[PDB]
Amino acid sequence: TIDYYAENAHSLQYQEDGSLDYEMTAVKLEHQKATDITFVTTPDLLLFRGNVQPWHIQSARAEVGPKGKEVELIDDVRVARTDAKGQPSILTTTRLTVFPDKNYAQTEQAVKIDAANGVTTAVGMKAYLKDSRMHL
Amino acid sequence: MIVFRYLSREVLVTMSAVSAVLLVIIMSGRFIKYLAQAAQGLLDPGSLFLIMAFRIPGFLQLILPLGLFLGILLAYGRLYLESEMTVLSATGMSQKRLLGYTMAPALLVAILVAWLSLFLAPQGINQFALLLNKQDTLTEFDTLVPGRFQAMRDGTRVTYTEELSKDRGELAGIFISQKDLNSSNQERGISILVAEKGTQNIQADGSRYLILHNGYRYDGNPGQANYRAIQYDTYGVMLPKPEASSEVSERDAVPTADLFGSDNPRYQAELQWRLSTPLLVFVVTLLAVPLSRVNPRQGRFLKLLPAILLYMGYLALLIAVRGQLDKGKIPMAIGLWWVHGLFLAIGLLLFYWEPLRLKLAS
Amino acid sequence: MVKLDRYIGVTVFVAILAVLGVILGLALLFAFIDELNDISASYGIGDALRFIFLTAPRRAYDMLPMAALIGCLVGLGTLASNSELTIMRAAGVSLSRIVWAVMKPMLVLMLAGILVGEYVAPWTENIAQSGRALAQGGGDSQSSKRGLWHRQGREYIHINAVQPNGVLYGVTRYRFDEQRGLESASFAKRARFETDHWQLEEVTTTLLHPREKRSEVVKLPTERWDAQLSPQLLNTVVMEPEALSISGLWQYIHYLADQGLNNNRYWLAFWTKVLQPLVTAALVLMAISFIFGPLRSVTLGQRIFTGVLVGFVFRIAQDLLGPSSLVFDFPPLLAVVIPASICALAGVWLLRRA
Amino acid sequence: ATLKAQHLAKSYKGRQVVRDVSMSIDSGQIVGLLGPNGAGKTTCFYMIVGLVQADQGVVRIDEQNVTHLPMHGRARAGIGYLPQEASIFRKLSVSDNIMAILETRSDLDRNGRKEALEGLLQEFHIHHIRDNLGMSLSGGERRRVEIARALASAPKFILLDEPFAGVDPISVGDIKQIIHHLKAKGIGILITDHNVRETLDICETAYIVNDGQLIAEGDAESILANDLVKEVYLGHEFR
Amino acid sequence: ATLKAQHLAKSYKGRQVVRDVSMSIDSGQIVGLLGPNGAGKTTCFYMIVGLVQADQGVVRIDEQNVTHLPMHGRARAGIGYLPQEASIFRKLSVSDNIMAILETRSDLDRNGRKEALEGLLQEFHIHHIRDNLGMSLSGGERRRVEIARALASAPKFILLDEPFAGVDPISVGDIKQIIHHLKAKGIGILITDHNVRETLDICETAYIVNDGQLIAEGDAESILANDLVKEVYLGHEFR
Ligand SMILES: CCCCCCCCCCCCCCCCCC(=O)OC[C@H](COP(=O)(O)OCCN)OC(=O)CCCCCCCCCCCCCCCCC
Ligand SMILES: CCCCCCCCCCCCCCCCCC(=O)OC[C@H](COP(=O)(O)OCCN)OC(=O)CCCCCCCCCCCCCCCCC
Repeated sequence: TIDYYAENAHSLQYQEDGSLDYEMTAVKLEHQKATDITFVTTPDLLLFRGNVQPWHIQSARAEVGPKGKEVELIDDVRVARTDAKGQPSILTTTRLTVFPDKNYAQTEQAVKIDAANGVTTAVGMKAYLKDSRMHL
Repeated sequence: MIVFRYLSREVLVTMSAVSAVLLVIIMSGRFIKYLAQAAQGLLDPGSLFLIMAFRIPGFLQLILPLGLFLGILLAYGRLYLESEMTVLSATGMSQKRLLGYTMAPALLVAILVAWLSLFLAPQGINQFALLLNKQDTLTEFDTLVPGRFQAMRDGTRVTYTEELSKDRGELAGIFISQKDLNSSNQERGISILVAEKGTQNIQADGSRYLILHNGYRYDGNPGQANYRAIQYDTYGVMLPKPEASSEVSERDAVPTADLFGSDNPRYQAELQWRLSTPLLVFVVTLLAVPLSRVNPRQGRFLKLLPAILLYMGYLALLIAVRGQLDKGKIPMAIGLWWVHGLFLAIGLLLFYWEPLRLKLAS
Repeated sequence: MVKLDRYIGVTVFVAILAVLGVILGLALLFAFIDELNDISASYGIGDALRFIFLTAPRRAYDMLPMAALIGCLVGLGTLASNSELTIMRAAGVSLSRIVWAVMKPMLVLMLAGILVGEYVAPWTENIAQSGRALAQGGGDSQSSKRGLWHRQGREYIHINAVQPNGVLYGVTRYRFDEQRGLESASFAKRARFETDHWQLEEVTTTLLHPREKRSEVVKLPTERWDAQLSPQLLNTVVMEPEALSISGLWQYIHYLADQGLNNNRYWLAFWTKVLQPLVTAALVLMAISFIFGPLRSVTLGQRIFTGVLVGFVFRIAQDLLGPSSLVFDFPPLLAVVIPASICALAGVWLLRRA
Repeated sequence: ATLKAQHLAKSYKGRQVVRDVSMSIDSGQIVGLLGPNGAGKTTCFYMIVGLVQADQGVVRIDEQNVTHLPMHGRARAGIGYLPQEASIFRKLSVSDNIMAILETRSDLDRNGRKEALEGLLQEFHIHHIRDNLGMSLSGGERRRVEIARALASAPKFILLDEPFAGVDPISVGDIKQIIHHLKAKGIGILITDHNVRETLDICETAYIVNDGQLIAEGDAESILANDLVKEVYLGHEFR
Repeated sequence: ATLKAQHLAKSYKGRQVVRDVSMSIDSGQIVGLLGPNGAGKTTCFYMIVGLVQADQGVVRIDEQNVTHLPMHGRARAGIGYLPQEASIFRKLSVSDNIMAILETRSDLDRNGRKEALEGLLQEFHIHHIRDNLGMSLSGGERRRVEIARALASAPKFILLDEPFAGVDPISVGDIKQIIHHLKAKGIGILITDHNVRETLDICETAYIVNDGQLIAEGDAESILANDLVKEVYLGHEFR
């Protein structure tokens, strides 16, 4: 069953030092009783201080297990880098295996970088989240 | 073959009487606590009868061996005081023959207790839990007073309500703080809940989905910077039953058929515990014969309280060993049987005292 | 009549003392066994032993009536089974005089018991409870079941433990907004009651700025907070209603009735504490009636067994009638009056039966 | 004084035990009460004492109806009692054993109480043991102390019960000497015992009860001659 | 058969109650055991029976050292016993009362057991009450049934204990007749009680123990004419 559920949640999480961990808005939060798995339909993650510059996320659906071990972004997947470069570098694929515990950028499928000036396609994603550098 | 029937009838009748008295006493003793809980606000008085009816077999499974102990003591004390047993012994009937005579009622009681502990206590507890998982908890959250802190489930969780409607629902500013006794990391430690109004929704299949009109959910620790602030409109968390399984662990409700083979330490410990009652009955029968020899100076009732104390200590040792074994410390190979061995040895030494002394006197 | 009175009184008094000692020992052993389950590497076995030894006086006072019943039974049985009461009766003495001679030491014991209860049991019980709470509650934000919540304005307080010297342990308080949005969450290690106001020690409050602005943490070693709660009320709201003094029960009952809150449990406790001498007298009368009637020439074992059985039945009845008054809206006085009256009436009937 | 029981009668749960039994004991004379065990001898003795209430009949002592008075009422009336089994205050010294009872007497004063206690101690030859605890006394000394205690109440009739039961032949002489010493003072003794030989030897007259109704009465010679007694209680072979 | 007790000696807490008391019972004779209550008479009787273990001596029966055997061992060796108080199986018919013991006898079969039970019932004149429960029987029938049961155990020596305790003079004749019957059957009997008259009348011999030592023996005429027993136990006035 579902132990706790919420509608139109706008959560905030703060870092150990005091900086914002993120700012996620979800249509509904569902936590089944069998496992500590939380469904966040239509997340809007914004790593406000994870890398100084927010990492705009417009994933259609996100699935979270007991911990952030695998918060998989199912269906529509978007990664708006919003970094010093004006290119969004939006990656869509079908899923993005973000690693909140690992804190690394990995793609479950071929990387489709939808940059502003030019669109490029790459195989695999192995790039440090903090570094924010292109890497197959 | 006539003394056999005579002694069997005496022992059985006395055991039945003592068992009835003990059952009444124990049922009243536990009803005391249940009535206290009902008066405190929890529980529903209409369900007490069913609870006691479904819990009776568990009481019987432990009362019966003590009933047999006391029945043997009383019957053989009567036969000793009235000189019947002196005439029986002065004619040829040894004491091993007496033990053989008294081991028939012990066998019948062991069969009965095995049937109980293996096929009626589990079903009884299962029915008790199923019929307890009902509107009782829904009443408890309706018991909230606009100014009382109901610390449900000991010190782990609390509940509050500034104002609660008489008809239920449309509560005032609600506050619910829950703490997890586990590691809890940092955020999981304390999680508070505040909703402006809050409401209770009856599940189509579940018990109740407390629906909060609007509020927040806070997680973290009082002395740390990280705090997960969640702002919502409708929030739903079910209300667990305070006594759904607190007084009845799921280990008891599992049918004895499933206990076989399972590598779960708790299940194997429970299976060892279930088989201990017939052995306890036989051990008490063995060590109740020699203790029943009383002269008229010390009467017949003198050694009943010490017998009750010995039986209670036996049960307490069995339960403590079972716990420390199901928690993994005591190896399962040795198991729970060393307590039975210890009490069998003490009873055997008590039984062979007179022959040993006679052999000592050349 | 001086020598016969002394004989009977000394016999019954010594029997009562021995029975009370044995009963108290058994009760202490059972309590220790039951409470051994709470050891958690922060509540040592020495702590449990100290708690039990400090709680002993309360249980002795509570179980005094049963000891009186059983001791009077045993002593009167010892006197009668040797054909001494028969000699005293045949010499001219009467059953009323024998009852008076038995009762006088009972009167002394009743006075001693009421004094000990109302002047010692609260003090030692409070000391033991405070020690156990302090031992178990030196933990974290809210890590004890001996705690105490509270609320004033829009700030919800918690207290891990309460000490008799007006000092609290582990005070964690949450401050909210009119919009019910949290603004602070503090945790003070201790607290002391300066006569003007409460003073905290080594606080660790964390302030959550509502907006996305930076969240900060501050540390004031001696932060001061003005709260409504007072030490006297705190030391009473935690203790069990049956562990307070008679005067304390009276004062708390009136304090509760002043604000409209119900006090049926406290009325029951007050009635059970103040009416104990009557119950003891009724029990001793029933025992004396038993000695002169059915248990005339039975063995000592039967006397002990029947006394224990009757005590158990009486205790169960009076315990079931306690909460029943609250549940069924019975007057609290009846739950105490009924069983004692029944026992006294049965004793009087059996005595009139000769 | 002349204790008189007239038309005593009691019925147990199922069947009658004593019916229309009449007795009479006069001061200074010993009267024995003997009969078969199944008979109502014990019940008649206890009804006279007062332990068991009598359904019918009046027990009066010198024109003073004491039928409805309790055991202590009769004891104040003048009757006494000496239980068969040991009835000595175990933890009280012999002097205390006597003085405890001596205290209850209303008439006596402190000096009178002490003088009476000294006289009683010297009378029964228990002066040498005026300090031993009751539990440490032998059979003869215990019986002497018990008789002194019974006399300390100044009774008018003392109802001994089984005085000769479980006593070797040498001690029956002392018991009979004690009984005669009591009779000299004027008290009247009503002995009931299983030992018919000694009871008839000592008692001046005997009342025999067969099935709740006394069947014979008179001196020992008459009691031994009656054919009904010879056929019910004594038997032809007896003596 | 001869049950011999040699140099029996028993010491209680710190006192030597019995010291070097030797007795011998021969099959077909009645032997009494008398003495003052304090002296070692009951103690010797019990050490012979088996209820108290002897510090020294050998209680041998027909050259079997049965001192160490338990009570059932003696009962299987030939000795018997009969408790002083009533010891009849209360809720058991008299016929069942005897058959409960008859079934134990190994050297018998079902037809033999039934014939033996019929012979026992018709030999003790208790046939008519063969169906009454143990509670209904009166004194005489109860004693007869107990004796019949003890015999059904098929013993050699039957150790009576206080058979003349609290019995009317008429009923004593029946007990004497039963004892004579048992003696004629060829069963050595040992009798102990305080009835120094009936015991001396029935008994063919008497052992008197005083201060834990045997002080006299022989038939009634020799015992009565003896002087030490008269001065210590019987008293000059006796007889
Ligand atoms: C005339 C009457 C005759 C009859 C006399 C009675 C004889 C009965 C003998 C058996 C006694 C049964 C005792 C039952 C003990 C039950 C203990 C229990 O439930 O607690 C288990 C506890 C768990 O500890 P654990 O969890 O390992 O500690 C780490 C904490 N996380 O484990 C522990 O911590 C264990 C520490 C034990 C310390 C000692 C406790 C005292 C035990 C006293 C028992 C009574 C002895 C009486 C003997 C009288 C003999 C005449
Ligand atoms: C912080 C305080 C903690 C206190 C802990 C107390 C634990 C008590 C555990 C006791 C366990 C063993 C019990 C031993 C007593 C029973 C033994 C017995 O049979 O004693 C018989 C004895 C006979 O007396 P005797 O001196 O022979 O005199 C005869 C007169 N002819 O009888 C006697 O007269 C001697 C026995 C006397 C027993 C006295 C103790 C009973 C009452 C204790 C109350 C303690 C608390 C009360 C309030 C205190 C306030 C400061």
